[PDB]
Amino acid sequence: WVIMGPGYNGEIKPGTASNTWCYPTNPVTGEIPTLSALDIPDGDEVDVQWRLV
Amino acid sequence: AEPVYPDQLRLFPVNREEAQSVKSNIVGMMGQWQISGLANG
Repeated sequence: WVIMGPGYNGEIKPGTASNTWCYPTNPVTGEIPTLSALDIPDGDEVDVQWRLV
Repeated sequence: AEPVYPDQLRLFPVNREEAQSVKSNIVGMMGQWQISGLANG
């Protein structure tokens, strides 16, 4: 199977080629990392918001 | 970063964000066409 580019409307048909798309043998996970929490000094709701922004 | 109370200010340390947080009070306490520095240029 081969895949054709624009102008061929992306048609996928049987064929042959030496340039092959290939997902690397060991791909990686693209998850968003999780960081440690940020500590705000104690106060009332508005003081905490002011310190945050 | 830290709250600033205008009654504690002294024209002899002051961040740009701190100066912008309390702006009208600082402007009112200085003379017209007066220029004074804050910090870091």
